[PDB]
Amino acid sequence: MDDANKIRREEVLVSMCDQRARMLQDQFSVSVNHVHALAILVSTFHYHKNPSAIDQETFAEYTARTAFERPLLSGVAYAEKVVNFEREMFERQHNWVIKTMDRGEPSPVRDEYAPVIFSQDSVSYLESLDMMSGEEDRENILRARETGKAVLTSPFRLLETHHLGVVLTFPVYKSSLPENPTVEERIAATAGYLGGAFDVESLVENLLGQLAGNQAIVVHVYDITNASDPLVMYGNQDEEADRSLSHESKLDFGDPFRKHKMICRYHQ
Amino acid sequence: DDANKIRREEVLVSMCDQRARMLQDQFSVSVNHVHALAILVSTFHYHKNPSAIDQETFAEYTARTAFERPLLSGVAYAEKVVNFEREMFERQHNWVIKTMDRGEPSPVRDEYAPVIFSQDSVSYLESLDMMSGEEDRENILRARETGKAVLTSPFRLLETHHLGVVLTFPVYKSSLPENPTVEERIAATAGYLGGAFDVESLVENLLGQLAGNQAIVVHVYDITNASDPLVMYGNQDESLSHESKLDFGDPFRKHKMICRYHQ
Ligand SMILES: C[C@@H](CO)CCNc1ncnc2nc[nH]c12
Ligand SMILES: C[C@@H](CO)CCNc1ncnc2nc[nH]c12
Repeated sequence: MDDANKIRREEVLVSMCDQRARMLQDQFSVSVNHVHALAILVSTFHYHKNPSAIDQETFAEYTARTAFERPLLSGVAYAEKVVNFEREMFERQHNWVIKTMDRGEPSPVRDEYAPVIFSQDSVSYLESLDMMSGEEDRENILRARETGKAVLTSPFRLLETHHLGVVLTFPVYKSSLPENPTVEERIAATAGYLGGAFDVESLVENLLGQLAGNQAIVVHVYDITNASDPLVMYGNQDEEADRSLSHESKLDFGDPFRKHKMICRYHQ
Repeated sequence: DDANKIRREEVLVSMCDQRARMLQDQFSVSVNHVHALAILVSTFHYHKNPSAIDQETFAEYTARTAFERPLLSGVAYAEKVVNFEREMFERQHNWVIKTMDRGEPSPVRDEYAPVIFSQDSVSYLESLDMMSGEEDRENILRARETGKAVLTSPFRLLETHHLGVVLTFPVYKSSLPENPTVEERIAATAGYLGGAFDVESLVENLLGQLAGNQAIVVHVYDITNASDPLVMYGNQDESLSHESKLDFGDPFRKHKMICRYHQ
């Protein structure tokens, strides 16, 4: 009840929330950095090396053995850019058809596609799926290749698991990319897309659930890219929580196109 | 005195702790990225047959990922070569295994750790037997016997003579058993992936540009032997200090940061 004890109660909330935000941000940053390395791996060992050192078996092995490097990711995969003019050739070479993500059916005719050719076994169900056949993934692919940098989706329910998460995508370019490229040049030089699923629902719960004092606190994370349309990224927004006091902790997941925040309250 | 003294202490603690965290974190990021490179050499050079990694490819990949390893001046891969294999090895590589101190052809040794892949920043390592330097040799043995990353004491690095510490990870053959004994680890050793933490230059770059640097004296000590602390960073000087914690990830070594005001 005490007013002095209430001041310390807020102090503890601030400290607990800020620490959890720092942990989330750092672990995401670590994962993004190692995804960047994998993009460079595909460029160096698949494209530049004659012949390629990377087949599906090799990609699976290397990503499984390095899974610890990418803590908030459920899996990574590499999608190759395929223009329609090339599709029949691509399918014949690979001995499979490009499929849609919603039903795993043969893709209808599209101007281009992003079929997954390499996958971590944890996301093996992505193999042959056109990652341009989901809207979140399509928008990410385009912004990745146009900006040259890592990009994040809005929160959505991921394939197979239906877990609420976000996808991270990095562009991979051909050696023909000019120095100081225009966006038009980036697009022309695009080889493909190295992506990873941040399974927020499962893996952030796992992270937070092991911390001392977790039962005392309610943690929510929001995508606030659009001020007037905040989107839940993590948490049950409306569970029994202490309505009188909250704290907002800063989060920066590294994509200037997106904005995020964490909000913590006590249970009772 | 006196309220101002309290504030002065609180500033020192904050300054020192922040510098310590920054250094530990950058070290940790580098170690993790070096572990990934050890895994890459294993996957591409040993698990694939024929090998699908070479000097050109290693140099390209390490150059492009240099940003991932902030306190490291360079990385290289040294392969385990036992004496009976030396003739075949030298014929395959078209060069002789050389000593670190003079670059002379190595006298006969039971085994050697010649650098076969190198980042171009440490190109001078190529063909050098990393067992011909005592700090590197001890590191190599402990890396292979423990199965984990290891650090040297502070010592002066090749070429630059900068004071630094070497990080080594073991790379094993697929014949390594599960829950191996140390004898099994040695027998299954393929090589050693290492790099030099150039403390003198790169930690100075990290800490020296920070606001308030002119007001404090910062040291980092290797305190593995409490009775013989060894300077890793700072001057050779021997009231109000503060000790900030550091953990660079090798249980065999211990370190600490000490900060003091000038006056
Ligand atoms: C391979 C890359 C290409 O940028 C996207 C990964 N995208 C995804 N990865 C895993 N699960 C998903 N569920 C929906 N999208 C997903
Ligand atoms: C390739 C690895 C094998 O453990 C050692 C790196 N060791 C070193 N790397 C760079 N400079 C050095 N100066 C002295 N030793 C050095």
